[PDB]
Amino acid sequence: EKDPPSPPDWPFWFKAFSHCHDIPSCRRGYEVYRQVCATCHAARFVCFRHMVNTIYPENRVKQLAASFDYEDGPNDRGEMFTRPGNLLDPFPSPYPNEEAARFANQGASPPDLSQQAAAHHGGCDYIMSLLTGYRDPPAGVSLRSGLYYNTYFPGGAISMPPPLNDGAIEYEDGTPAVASQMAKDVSQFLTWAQDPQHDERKLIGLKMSTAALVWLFSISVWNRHVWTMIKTRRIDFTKTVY
Amino acid sequence: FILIIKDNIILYNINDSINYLWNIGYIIMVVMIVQVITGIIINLYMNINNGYKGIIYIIKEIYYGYILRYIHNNNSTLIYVVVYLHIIRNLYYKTYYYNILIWYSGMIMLYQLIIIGFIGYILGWGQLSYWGITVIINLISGIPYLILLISGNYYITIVTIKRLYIVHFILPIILIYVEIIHVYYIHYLINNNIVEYNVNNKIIFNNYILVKDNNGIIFILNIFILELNNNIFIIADNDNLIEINILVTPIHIIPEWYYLYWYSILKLLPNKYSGLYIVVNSISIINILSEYKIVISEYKNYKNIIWYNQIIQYISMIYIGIQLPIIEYINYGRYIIIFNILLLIMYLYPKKKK
Amino acid sequence: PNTKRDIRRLGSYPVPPESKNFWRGRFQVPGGQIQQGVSPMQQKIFFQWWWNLPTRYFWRFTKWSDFLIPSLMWYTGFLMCKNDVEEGTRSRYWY
Amino acid sequence: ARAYCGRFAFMLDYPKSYHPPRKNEDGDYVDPRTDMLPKCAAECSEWLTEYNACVQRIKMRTDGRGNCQGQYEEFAMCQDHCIAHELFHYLK
Amino acid sequence: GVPWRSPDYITFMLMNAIIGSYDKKNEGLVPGLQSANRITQTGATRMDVGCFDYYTGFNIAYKDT
Amino acid sequence: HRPTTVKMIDSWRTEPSSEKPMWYNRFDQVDHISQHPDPEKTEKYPPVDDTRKLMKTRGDPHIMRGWGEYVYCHYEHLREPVFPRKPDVAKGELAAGANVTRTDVWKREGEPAIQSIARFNPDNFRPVGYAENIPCPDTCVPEGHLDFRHTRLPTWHADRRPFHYFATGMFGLIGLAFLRGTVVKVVHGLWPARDAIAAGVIEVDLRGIQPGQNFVVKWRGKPVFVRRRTQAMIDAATADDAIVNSLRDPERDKDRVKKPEWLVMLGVCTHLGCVPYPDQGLYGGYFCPCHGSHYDHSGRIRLGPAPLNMEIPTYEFTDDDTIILG
Ligand SMILES: CCCCCCCCCCCCCCCCCC(=O)OC[C@H](COP(=O)([O-])OCC(O)COP(=O)([O-])OC[C@@H](COC(=O)CCCCCCCCCCCCCCCCC)OC(=O)CCCCCCCCCCCCCCCCC)OC(=O)CCCCCCCCCCCCCCCCC
Ligand code: HEC
Ligand code: HEM
Ligand code: HEM
Ligand SMILES: COC1=C(OC)C(=O)C(CC=C(C)C)=C(C)C1=O
Ligand SMILES: COC1=C(OC)C(=O)C(CC=C(C)C)=C(C)C1=O
Ligand code: FES
Repeated sequence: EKDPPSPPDWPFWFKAFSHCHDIPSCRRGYEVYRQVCATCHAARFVCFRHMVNTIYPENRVKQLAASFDYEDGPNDRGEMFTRPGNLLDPFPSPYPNEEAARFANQGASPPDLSQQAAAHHGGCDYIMSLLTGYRDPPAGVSLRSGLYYNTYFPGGAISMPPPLNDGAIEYEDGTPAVASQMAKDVSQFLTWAQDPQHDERKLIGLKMSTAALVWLFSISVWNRHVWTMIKTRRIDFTKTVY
Repeated sequence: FILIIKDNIILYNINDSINYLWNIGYIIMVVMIVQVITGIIINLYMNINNGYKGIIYIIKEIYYGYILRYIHNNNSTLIYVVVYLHIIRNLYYKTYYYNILIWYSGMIMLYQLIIIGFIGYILGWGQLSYWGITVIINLISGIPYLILLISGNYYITIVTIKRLYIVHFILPIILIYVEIIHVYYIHYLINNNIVEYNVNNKIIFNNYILVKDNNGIIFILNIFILELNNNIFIIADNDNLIEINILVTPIHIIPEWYYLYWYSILKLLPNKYSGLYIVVNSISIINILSEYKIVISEYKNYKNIIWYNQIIQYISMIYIGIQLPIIEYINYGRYIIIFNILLLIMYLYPKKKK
Repeated sequence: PNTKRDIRRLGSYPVPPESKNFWRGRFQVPGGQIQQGVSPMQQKIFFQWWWNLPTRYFWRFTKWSDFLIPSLMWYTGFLMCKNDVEEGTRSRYWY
Repeated sequence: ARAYCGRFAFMLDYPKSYHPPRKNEDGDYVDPRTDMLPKCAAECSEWLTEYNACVQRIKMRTDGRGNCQGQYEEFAMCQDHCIAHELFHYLK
Repeated sequence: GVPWRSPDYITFMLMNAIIGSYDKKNEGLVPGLQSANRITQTGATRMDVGCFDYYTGFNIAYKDT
Repeated sequence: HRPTTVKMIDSWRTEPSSEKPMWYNRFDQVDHISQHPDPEKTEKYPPVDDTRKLMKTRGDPHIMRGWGEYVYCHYEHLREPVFPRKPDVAKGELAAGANVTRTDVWKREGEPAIQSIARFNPDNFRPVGYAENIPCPDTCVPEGHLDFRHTRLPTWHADRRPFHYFATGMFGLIGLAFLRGTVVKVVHGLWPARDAIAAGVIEVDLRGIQPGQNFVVKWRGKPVFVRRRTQAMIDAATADDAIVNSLRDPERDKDRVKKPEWLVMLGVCTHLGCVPYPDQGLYGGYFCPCHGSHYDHSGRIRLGPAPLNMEIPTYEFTDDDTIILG
């Protein structure tokens, strides 16, 4: 049959050549991830220090990390202890192994969301579409308990409960908390998490691309100059013109 | 070597009537050097232990590591674009009729390149690369015990990566040596012109041809810089950023775009070996397309109708490869393969006299 | 190298080692020629690109029009296949 | 390998202004997307008629076989393309 | 070059003298390989055969060029 | 000649040229090459004004048949038979090569044989209409084509050297900037990574410590004991500060502590690396239980197998209640 429905092309700010990741949206996205997605997903490759001076100030990131409890060790007696989190810790993981996670989601495994913004065709658009793509099942399709219909998931039936409900959280900045906002914001944040160096890449790219154009014009004038010698010569056999 | 350089760069005479399609080769050589350098530098920060996390660690922790990661991936796409365009050119101007030795040296580099690329994507430890080497290794499953020797285990594992990585490190240096054998024949067996005959219109290389060749390479750089930093064209499949799970099969086990012409051949033919064999035919028959001719002519600068239908056959097969294995695409694709053979036969056959 | 008559040299001075390839591309000019030229420093270096612009693109598009009929047959086949795939999927599935 | 394909900003039709989401009688903000659903369904009426037809054809079948997922996925893809063109204008 | 009345004309005469002249068939008391003229000496060494069968400098002056 | 090959073979499907010439086989034969008409002094066919008036061409478009790519050419490499077909030179057919030597087409009735064979020199045959058709170019730049005469600048033009060298220089200016940036960024990647820098330097918050408490911070893989020292502890080390030179490793407490209240030391026994435990030993300092080394309240070895004093790490005080290790 056909491949999973292609996600629509959403007009995110960062899609233009000279545009950045909107930090205000990324901040709200962290809140959505921490209060909704984190219950079942983990971001193993996202560390708190990645957000310092980029999404949140250093003191704020300390408070966020300290809110969680991690298992460190061993101590001098060879035992494992629990400490508050630090800026060097990865984002907390809800389940200890993949088998524990699967046992808590009807056998389904909540994928790590570290690179999910670029792990599906459509990229960021796939996250926005998926989270806003839950619908009543098509006629003739009946879904068991714990199975929900979504137009963008391959197959149509996803084991993830519809995660975004209006009023689920209160944004610190006062932005109205509606399902579509949370989607736009968590998609933004996960896109940032995938490649936190996105803005450096695009600012240095801007300086390279523009410089390369000036470079093209210099080598072109040079090419035009030296080849004039060749392209305007006159070879005569029985004729002479000066 | 300075005298050698002067003989092959400064006092090297080339016809003044060549187009910009005679600059493609210069670009291959430059982009090839860039791929070796970037590869050696990436390896400074990553090895074979766990590529998935290693690529993440390069793009997030190394300073300007993102540049190295994306250049090495995108410059591969670029290498294969320029090479494939270099072949299309050589077919159009039939630059194999009198310079077969140059053509043979090039084909050797093409074979080496096709192995270098396949194995680089398994170094990323991604789902689509894990399950695409598991499906290409099982084509030599007929030769007894050979799969086990290559893989090093009964399933693809870190053991398979530790060994292919050495082939990926070393084979490019050998390719650079064959590039010298290629430039050796080109300089002895003079290059072909846009005109079928040989004319006294040659000019030195450094003062003219290198200035023009740089205008070309800088044009391509402008475009490659835009892709390198903004991904204007999707040249890398997204499913290689999914951690390897050996239990779940990817949505589609397809190669990278520059192996979709031989992936389709393998998915269209009904017998596995027939497919393998038709993939040998594609890379081998093109090396004897002037051998059976008997007329004093190089079949050059005609309308090249057969050439055009061949270039389109390649593009159309790449399309069928992207598509899922739907029956209607398989039937139409089998006709495109039958058509390629007839077009190839037309190149090969000598002509009788009225 | 060029033909053995073309690369045959009139002079007895030895071929310099750095000019081996240069003198393997020698031609025996028959009847003579009078080659002339002017330094690019005393010429217009971009005008000829403009002067030759229309004819260059006319003679390019007239040659590339040879492939029109081939191109149309291939696109007709592309459309037929696309529609055949869609109708086949709707027939196998799609109640 | 990457989340998005880059484009010129003139090709990226970003909302030029922001219209706040409507407030309900209760006072809770109503989802802009939910309000846009009926309007975008009308824009995709042709596919919706195809889906509605399927529903009635499978309703007649006296066996239990028959689904209309294929036609629903075409309608949904259409309704969603419509939403994408105007939803971010109501979102901060 | 320079016109007759140019202040630099004598300098150009001297430069013409420095270039000098050389003929393989009239080398003089000093051979080319050991000539004080730098052009002659380096030329006489090329390929162990000499790259100048004959050469001479020239300095031609007119009223305004 | 280089390794080369010619398809000079006896074909099974294609006839030799002597049997089926592919050229328009009408030639004019002369007694001596000088008797041929001169192309340069021969009037050519009248010029035309429309491409649809250009004369017709003697070639046969369908000279070759069979499967294969289209070609029009006059010649092939095929071998000729021992007894070639006699050419009809009376009607203008060409006689050259094998069809002259291995045939008797050259024989005349009464002419001396030496004279007869002389007329069949390949130079005595030229295609009909040769002098009226071959283009005799006088230049490679035909009238109406651009050349240096038209592109030459006016004699009052300004020097174009200064700008040319600006352009070649700008190619060098931008190139060198790209090279600097490339090289500098590659070497920069060898600098300790972002994760490595973060762990390396560790700021330790001294707020909340109580006098006499010892805490351990893992810094660069090693235990770093940070102990607030009570006045009794400080005085104890000060007392041994006078008995210096009676210690295995004579060091004064002032040279081991930046602030008397705070002792930051690496907790690695100098004997065999075991980690000492605080508030243990004979000096109430740090006792390594492995082999029995006793250190004082300043970390100086006072008894045991250990040879040296516990090392003082690189650390500064950011403020009064914060240290930075590294
Ligand atoms: C979807 C469509 C699929 C279609 C599939 C089939 C397509 C077949 C297309 C080609 C055949 C068309 C029909 C041929 C009828 C018979 C022709 C004949 O007797 O020719 C004599 C005739 C000689 O006349 P000529 O004018 O004097 O030739 C002058 C030449 O310059 C010669 O220059 P030279 O004087 O230097 O001589 C060079 C020498 C060079 O010869 C050699 O290198 C000799 C060794 C190789 C060829 C012969 C042995 C091959 C292996 C046989 C099996 C061995 C089993 C051993 C088992 C041991 C167990 C203990 O060749 C010759 O002397 C002439 C023979 C040329 C080679 C081909 C001979 C076999 C023809 C049949 C080909 C296969 C058809 C398969 C059909 C399958 C079912 C549909 O040749 C020609 O007419 C010209 C050549 C035409 C054929 C070119 C073939 C190119 C190479 C590829 C062939 C396969 C292409 C398709 C493969 C597709 C899948 C991979
Ligand atoms: C917070 C808003 C989120 C986000 C951004 C995502 N989820 Fe979930 N999710 C859950 C389960 C069990 C699965 C796997 C189901 C299976 O596919 O059968 C998923 C899957 C995802 C994906 C991947 C989709 C893909 O095609 O694999 C993504 C991108 C995703 N989720 C994002 C379960 C849950 C929850 C359990 C109750 C909660 C809460 C969330 N997800 C929340 C979020
Ligand atoms: C690693 C890939 C290769 C590189 C580095 C490369 C390099 C070059 C170079 C520099 C030239 C001379 C400049 C030119 O005319 O463009 C050239 C010529 C040529 N190459 Fe390659 N090449 C490669 C791939 C191939 C392949 C795969 C083939 C054969 C299918 C091939 C066949 C030829 C031929 C026939 C010529 C001569 C063209 C003419 O007659 O001038 N090359 N190549
Ligand atoms: C013909 C030259 C080469 C080509 C065509 C080639 C191709 C590629 C490809 C396609 C990738 C996958 C990129 C990705 O994961 O998407 C890869 C990975 C890699 N290559 Fe190369 N390569 C070349 C030479 C080299 C060389 C000489 C080295 C250095 C020893 C090297 C080192 C690496 C490394 C370490 C990786 C894994 C990191 C990565 O995924 O980017 N390569 N290569
Ligand atoms: C995943 O990587 C690859 C494939 O996966 C299906 C291929 O088909 C192919 C094509 C293989 C053959 C045998 C033609 C290559 C080279 C490849 O890189
Ligand atoms: C047989 O080798 C191949 C080529 O060279 C002739 C191609 O042109 C192509 C087609 C290339 C492009 C740019 C469509 C591919 C993929 C190929 O496999
Ligand atoms: S290791 Fe401390 S006493 Fe020996």
